[PDB]
Amino acid sequence: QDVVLGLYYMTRDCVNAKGEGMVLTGPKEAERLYRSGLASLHARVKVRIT
Amino acid sequence: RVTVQDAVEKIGNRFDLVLVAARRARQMQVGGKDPLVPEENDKTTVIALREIEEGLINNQILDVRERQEQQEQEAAELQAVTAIAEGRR
Amino acid sequence: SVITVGPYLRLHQCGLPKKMALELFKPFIYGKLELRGLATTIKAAKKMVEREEAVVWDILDEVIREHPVLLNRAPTLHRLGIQAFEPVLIEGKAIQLHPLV
Amino acid sequence: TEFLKPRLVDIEQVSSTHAKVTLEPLERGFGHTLGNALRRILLSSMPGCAVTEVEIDGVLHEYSTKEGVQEDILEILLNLKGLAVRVQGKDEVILTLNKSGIGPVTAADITHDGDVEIVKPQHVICHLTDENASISMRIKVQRGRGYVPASTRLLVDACYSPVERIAYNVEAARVEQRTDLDKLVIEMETNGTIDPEEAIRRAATILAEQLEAFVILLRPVDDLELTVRSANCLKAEAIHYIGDLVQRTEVELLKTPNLGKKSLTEIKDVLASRGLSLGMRLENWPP
Amino acid sequence: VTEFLKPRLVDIEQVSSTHAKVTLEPLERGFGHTLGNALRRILLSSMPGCAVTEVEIDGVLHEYSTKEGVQEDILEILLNLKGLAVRVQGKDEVILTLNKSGIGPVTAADITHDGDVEIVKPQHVICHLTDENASISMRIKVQRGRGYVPASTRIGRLLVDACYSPVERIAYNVEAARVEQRTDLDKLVIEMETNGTIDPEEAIRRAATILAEQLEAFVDPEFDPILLRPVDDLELTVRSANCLKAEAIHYIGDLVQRTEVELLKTPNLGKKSLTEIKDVLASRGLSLGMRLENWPPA
Amino acid sequence: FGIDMNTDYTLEEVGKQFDVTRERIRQIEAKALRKLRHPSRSEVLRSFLD
Amino acid sequence: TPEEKLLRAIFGEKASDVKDSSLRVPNGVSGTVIDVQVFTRDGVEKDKRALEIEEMQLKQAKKDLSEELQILEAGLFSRIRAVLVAGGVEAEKLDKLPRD
Amino acid sequence: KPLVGTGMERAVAVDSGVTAVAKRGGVVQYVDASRIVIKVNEDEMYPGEAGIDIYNLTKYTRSNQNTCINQMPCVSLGEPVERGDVLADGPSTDLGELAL
Repeated sequence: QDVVLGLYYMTRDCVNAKGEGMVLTGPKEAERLYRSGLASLHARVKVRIT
Repeated sequence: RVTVQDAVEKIGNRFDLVLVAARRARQMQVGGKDPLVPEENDKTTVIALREIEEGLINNQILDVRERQEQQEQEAAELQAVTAIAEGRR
Repeated sequence: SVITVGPYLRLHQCGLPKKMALELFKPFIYGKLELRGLATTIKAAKKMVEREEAVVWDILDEVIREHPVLLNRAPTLHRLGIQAFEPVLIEGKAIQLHPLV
Repeated sequence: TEFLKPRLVDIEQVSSTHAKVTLEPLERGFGHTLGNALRRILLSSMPGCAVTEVEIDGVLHEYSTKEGVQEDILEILLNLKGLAVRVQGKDEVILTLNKSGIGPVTAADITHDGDVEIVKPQHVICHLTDENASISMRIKVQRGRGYVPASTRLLVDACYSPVERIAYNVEAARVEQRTDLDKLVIEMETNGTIDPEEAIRRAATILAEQLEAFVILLRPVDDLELTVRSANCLKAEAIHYIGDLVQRTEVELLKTPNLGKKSLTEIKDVLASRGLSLGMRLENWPP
Repeated sequence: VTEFLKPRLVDIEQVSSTHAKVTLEPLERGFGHTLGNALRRILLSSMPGCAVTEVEIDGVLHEYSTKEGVQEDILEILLNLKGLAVRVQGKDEVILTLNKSGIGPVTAADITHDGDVEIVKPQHVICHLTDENASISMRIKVQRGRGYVPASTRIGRLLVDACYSPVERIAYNVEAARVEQRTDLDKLVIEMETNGTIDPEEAIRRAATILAEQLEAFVDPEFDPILLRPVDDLELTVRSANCLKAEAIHYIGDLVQRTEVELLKTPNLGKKSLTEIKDVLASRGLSLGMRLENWPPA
Repeated sequence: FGIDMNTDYTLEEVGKQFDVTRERIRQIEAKALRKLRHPSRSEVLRSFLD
Repeated sequence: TPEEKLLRAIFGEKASDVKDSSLRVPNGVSGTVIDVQVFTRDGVEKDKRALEIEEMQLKQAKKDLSEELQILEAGLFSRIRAVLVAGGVEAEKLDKLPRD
Repeated sequence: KPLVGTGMERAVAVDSGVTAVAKRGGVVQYVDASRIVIKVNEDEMYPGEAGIDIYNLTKYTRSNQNTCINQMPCVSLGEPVERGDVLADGPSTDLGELAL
């Protein structure tokens, strides 16, 4: 149920017109930027995660 | 949940582990806290299980400690018990 | 009792109402109150606990520490119809169940 | 009116630069309140030094790649973001990095500046492959607040805040009678430039300093539901209210013309049923 | 090293007696929602206010009763009393008297005018007396407190669910503030809808005060128990109890220390009373002149 | 009280058993009961009534 | 039992002939007592129990008669008045003499 | 009353005798928690040979499932009511509409 609805929502493909071309600096900074601003319904961003 | 797979890994067939841990816990409540590896938390059952996880207890070793305990009961009295036996002929 | 969702619970946990726990673990609680100096005798412990006298609760927390309860729902079609959980004391009359189970 | 204020503390050091401090007692609704307030301050209003620009010799565009260097310029900037620097008293400092040889080019190879303190000297910035390769760059470090990407207006995404991640949990707290209490569990992930605790006290300091400029005796006997006889007798004895009755004693009432022992017993029962009695002194009848 | 701009109350737009708009003039961007949520959270639950907690209506014993001459039953009356908006000067408990005879609505305006007590909505209906021989006389107890404390959170006296919080609704807007200086400044506009018991400004300063006080930094069996029971547990006669209390004997431990000689020397204790006391004490394995040596521990 | 021999021996019987008069046995019975009832050590035995 | 004998003797409660069988409020329940009803065998030693309630029911019943006769009186006389006025008009005269 | 009804909620509360209705056209003489007195013949003078009607209301009665059945007066003194008009609402009913 909900859990799925959650995960599917956080990992859905998007046009990413807003959150485009983002260097993550790692999963942590990526999360910081995600919580902050300019990231909504996921984004087309490269992740530095080891 | 605490490292249960490792605990079972230390003693095959799961069930047998349950019986053993039970016996050890009965040891904890029967005589003294004693034992080893020593976190002192979460009661007798989990103290026994954590003990088994670190292979501190073990079935054979427990059986060995029991035989040594039988030797300890032999210790003391002994000559007095045999005195109680010799008086009765 | 009636069951309600318990999102904050760990998989090995369950929500157990305070009153229910108090009733279920009664002899254990008397025993513990006799071992520690909280009551002179089993009868005294009962008389005290019935009143719901304070510190009986904390004692109950000491009683269910590391202890497990079995939860069961009819119909029991497979062996997972009964499972063991570590009980967490909760306000309210409802049993709180983990969503994964 | 007083509220429950914090008591008993705990600190779970997950690592040298990652800790979990928790406040045991709080009132309901304060978990999310302080949690979100603090998360909003920490994720954007913390003061810290961060790399904002870099000038590498020979390099023009971030798409270029350098001869003798394993990683491309993008990865190098990506490493430069993680440069932890503590500067004495300045809002901008230039670091020079000259390095020739084979092997990793770490932050320890950066020219030792008197003011500038490098937290992690073993932090890898580059990797020189051949022994004829060399790098010479000028790293600009500025002081600011929050996460300010390079896309603001070479340039590097600026992470001024010393903290990488913030999390909180509300969890119902124990303690005495109240039952509906919460306890705020703050998960903090900083870079080690500044201590977690002092970072918390600093966020609290910023927040507080922002809030600086905003800181039965008169009831009739009929309510007792006595027998008609008893009520009428009491009224006949000038006893019209409970206050009148509670002043009389058993003796005096028995001295009245119409109230017997059955009735008196009844009066004692009904009065006892409401936490009242005969011979009660209220001294000052009436105001 | 850019010093921060600190918020200050700058405007109050009283849309009505119980609806206001308080705005803070200086704020940095992203601070609007923080204070907005903090303040809304404090205001909606942590505000202190007066509320009716007990009611004593004449002729009525239990709240399920209905009164001769009153349209609505007592439950509806108490339910009406929950909505009694009262502003008290400087007290944590006040008794209001309500005497009313006649035909028509019995409103809060008919409550006896007390100097301290201020009635926000005098036209607030408490009752409806139908016939002209009907009359009500009640004592409304008003107390100061916090949050929602139901009557179930424990005499012929009724209890009423307490709704202490003075604030019904809170809203906030972040809205970009003007001013040429800095340009990136906001202004927090809090739209408040309270019951009129408390003024907007002091509510804001109280929410902020509570918030600041929460942020207060980050740092780091022998003897018989029956001896400490009150004398009332002995269940003596009123006379004996009052006499003993008058002689500074408030507990059983105090009584068991006294001797017959000493007790007979008191101004109010005769042989009958002493007989009673010795009887009730002997009935529980106690007596007079009992030595417990160590009165008291702590 | 019959804790011994399962019979409630009379005061004269106990007195005869200890070679003392019935008044003496009633006296030591009374001081024993007195000791027991006293506030010290009364705990435990007490409250066991209801 | 001898232990209980000793206990009672120490505390002097004396063994009661009767045993407690009272009706108590069940667990998990509570509230306000709104009514009691008592029924006793005919010719039983009726006490204050069956007397107070009885007298109360008598008063309630009597008031139930007084109110119905009040409505009946103010219900029929207010109808015979409009009949009496028609023909033999007595405005200021009829509101003087007793209703009977 | 439900903000979204189907229009049958009046007829249900009507046909179940929980709600008290007026037999004939009239005017309300008295209103109480305990009783409602209505003086007939206001509309179409239907009542004859003694006019008025008294409706006693059920108050704090106990149902089979232990729910409390009590009626509350829905009218006011001097209000004009016609035949079949709602006088007192029963349990779980609002102004003659069904409230579950």
